[PDB]
Amino acid sequence: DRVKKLINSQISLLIGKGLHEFDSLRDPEVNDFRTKMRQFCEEAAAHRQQLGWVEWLQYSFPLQLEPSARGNRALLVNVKFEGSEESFTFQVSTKDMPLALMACALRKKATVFRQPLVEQPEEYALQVNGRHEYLYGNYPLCHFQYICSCLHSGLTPHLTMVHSSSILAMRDEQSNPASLWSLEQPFSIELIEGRKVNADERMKLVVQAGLFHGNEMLCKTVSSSEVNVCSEPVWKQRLEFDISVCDLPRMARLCFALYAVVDCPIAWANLMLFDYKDQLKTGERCLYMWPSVLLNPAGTVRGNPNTESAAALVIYLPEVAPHPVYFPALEKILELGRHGERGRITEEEQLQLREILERGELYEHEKDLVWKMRHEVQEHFPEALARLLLVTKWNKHEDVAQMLYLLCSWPELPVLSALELLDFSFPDCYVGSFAIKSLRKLTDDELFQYLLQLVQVLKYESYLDCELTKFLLGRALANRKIGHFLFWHLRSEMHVPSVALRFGLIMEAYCRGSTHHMKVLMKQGEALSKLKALNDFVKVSSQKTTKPQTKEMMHMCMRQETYMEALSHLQSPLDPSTLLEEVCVEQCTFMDSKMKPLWIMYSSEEAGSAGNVGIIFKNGDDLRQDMLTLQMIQLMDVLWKQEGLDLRMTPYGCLPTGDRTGLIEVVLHSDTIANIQLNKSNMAATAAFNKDALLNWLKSKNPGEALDRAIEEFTLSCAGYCVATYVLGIGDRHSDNIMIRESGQLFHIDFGHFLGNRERVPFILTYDFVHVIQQGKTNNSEKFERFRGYCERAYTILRRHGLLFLHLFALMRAAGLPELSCSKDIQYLKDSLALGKTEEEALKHFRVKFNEALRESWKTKVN
Ligand SMILES: COCCS(=O)(=O)Nc1cc(-c2cc3c(c(OC[C@H]4CN(C5COC5)CCO4)c2)COC3)cnc1OC
Repeated sequence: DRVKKLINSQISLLIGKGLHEFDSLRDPEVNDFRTKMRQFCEEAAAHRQQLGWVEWLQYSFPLQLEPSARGNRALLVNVKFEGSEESFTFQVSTKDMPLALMACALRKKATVFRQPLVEQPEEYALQVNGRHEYLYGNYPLCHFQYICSCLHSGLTPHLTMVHSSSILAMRDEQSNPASLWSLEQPFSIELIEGRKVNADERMKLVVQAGLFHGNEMLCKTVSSSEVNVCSEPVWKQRLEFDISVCDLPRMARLCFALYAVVDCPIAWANLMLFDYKDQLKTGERCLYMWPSVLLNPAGTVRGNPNTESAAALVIYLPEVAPHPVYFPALEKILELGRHGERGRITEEEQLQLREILERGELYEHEKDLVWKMRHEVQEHFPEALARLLLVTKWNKHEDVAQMLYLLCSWPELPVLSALELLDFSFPDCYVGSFAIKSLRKLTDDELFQYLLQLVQVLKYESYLDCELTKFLLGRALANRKIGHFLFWHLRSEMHVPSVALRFGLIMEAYCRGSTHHMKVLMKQGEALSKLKALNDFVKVSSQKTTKPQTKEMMHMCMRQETYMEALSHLQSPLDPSTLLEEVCVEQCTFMDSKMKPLWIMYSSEEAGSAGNVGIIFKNGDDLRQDMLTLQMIQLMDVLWKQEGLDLRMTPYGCLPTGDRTGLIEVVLHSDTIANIQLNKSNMAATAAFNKDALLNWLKSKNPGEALDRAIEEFTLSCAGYCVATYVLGIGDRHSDNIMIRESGQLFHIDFGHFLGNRERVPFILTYDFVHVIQQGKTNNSEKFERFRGYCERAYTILRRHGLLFLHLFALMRAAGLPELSCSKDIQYLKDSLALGKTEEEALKHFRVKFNEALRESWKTKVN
């Protein structure tokens, strides 16, 4: 009642769109989605409210494990009990399970409190101090990201013994409140007129139209007559396509493009021929067009919401029957496709078929063999499904039904095959559903790794109520970390009108399933809102006065009650495990770059040294490419680690949150190469030669025996970053966008240009880094060639996963990133990974590239 109303207003402020606007559309598809998804999400909320206490830890604090541990040494740990002022430090082994550490902690408590305890270690979980992170399960301590991280930095793990009753009180606190195949006539539409058309009066107006099944044409494109340029052009002409109404596939889309001719692009618009209830569309349609930047089949199938300014093409869909006509039900489809001729071929053609199914464009005769032998593709080459789907004639209902019959008894495919099938090249809904079925086996860790791409896929969907939305919602409601990033990936695109309805509707549905998480995300939004206002202040102030003056005023503004309250005690949007507790106003500042990004520091007494975390708030730039590049660098690190190779990478968080707005994770104890190379006097790193500065800095940060492992960290990370930047074509690399951690770890920042952006980016070897790798010596081939080996190993591991990078980048094309919009961009990846060559041919080629980069480094070594 009063709560229903509050939650509704809270969801509205959270998603950045009033719920009343969904009702105002009076759209039955929108109303059905809201009803269906609200129900689906409320069932997940009820399922969760009754979860066991370990299951509720699996939901809220999913395990953060080392990639090499998915599916021996002395260790010092500090353990306290919940709300106890006293802790206990004790030696454990890296091979010990959390349970042994717990039994240890419980025996200590029994002896200090002089009483034999009722408690068993099974009734407890271990929280990482001041973090929404927990250690539980039968995994050795070294398998946990937190422990493993503490071991490299030499830090002592700090853990809190949390009872099951405490966890069950968290679960209770966070509770939700109380017949077409008959119609043989050619496809046709009436092109009535246009409205609000703005163009050069010297020219004429033409409407190009085409029927598509994804990006493939179903027939040849057709064009209207040339009508004189005016605000309201009138055609009233029938456009006739070469394709029977019975041949129209379920996912057929009618695409329009309006242009001015003497070409000159003005606008475009698409629509689905069948609705969400499978009915073949009849009557008049007003298409509110999107301004063009020749047809756009990949474009959205919903009209431009800016009705007041947008051009509108009025069309008529004919009543080809006196009663409604729905697309045949699956039972009628299987009944038609059931009957086929099983292909029988020679042993010679059997080797030729094997050759092409294991080989990727084909010749016509090669496509006919695949289609002839489709039954054998199902039985002996099921991973060749995508190649089979590409030869299927989508403009012939008899061929489509035969394809669908084989697909409905097709064995589930590996995750890598299923990711390829979500591409827009496979637009059929049954293929789409099959691809989601083979993706249900994804682990939460795999799903997390590919979520950004699966959210981009939502922009290729033709209808709101889809298998991918239910799958993303179900997985979001089952894992709080998936939930968090699903929300932010959707929320960050609400300023984009083509997606605002889809995205707003999914977030509302999500909020229905988690009232508590909605309130938690609102706290995140309240902090971001304040940051925007604070950053606006800084942008204006930085142009009018000195930096000490702007920094002081920034501080006074932060010191206001409203600011101190909104900016404190929130989960980080960059990582929900990270708690941003007390903002340290004195340690906050801003950068000197164009957008004057804010540098916000936090502290947490409960987390200790681990609670000292920073975020960078940046407003003015599109942060989506930075996020993608960094996610690709993190994926590389995961693949390398799975082959036992740790190149000591720094894939720091980067998250868009709003319109040209986002956060970047601060890596503390790091400085740019440019700052270190300044070679300021009265510093511990002051050098005799500028080439010594970076090694002297490493020396002051790592005294005595520590220097040796810092040079190794630098070498390892340098090899990984040399490989990452080359493979991804990261260019415009200089001293101010390369950083170094005190540990020796090198890392890259500011990924605004990738995939060659257009020039093939050569491999880069910088003399200042070769100097450190060589331990400051002129000649140190032992050290240098050990670095080349790290580079080669890293490169050949990525190649073996080349299809994964290709599949994920192809899915990203949906995002609309200016540097990832066609085949030219994916070609850079195919080239840089040398995927068309053998491992020997590719490795030899990488060596030609690495050697060319060494001779280039020698042009600076000569001086
Ligand atoms: C278009 O200009 C690109 C640069 S930007 O700043 O505008 N934006 C940006 C910043 C960062 C990034 C990330 C990290 C760090 C970092 O350091 C920059 C300073 C910070 N300095 C301390 C002294 O007070 C602040 C020390 C010297 O380096 C920067 C450190 O850990 C992670 C990444 N990407 C960016 O954009 C996409």
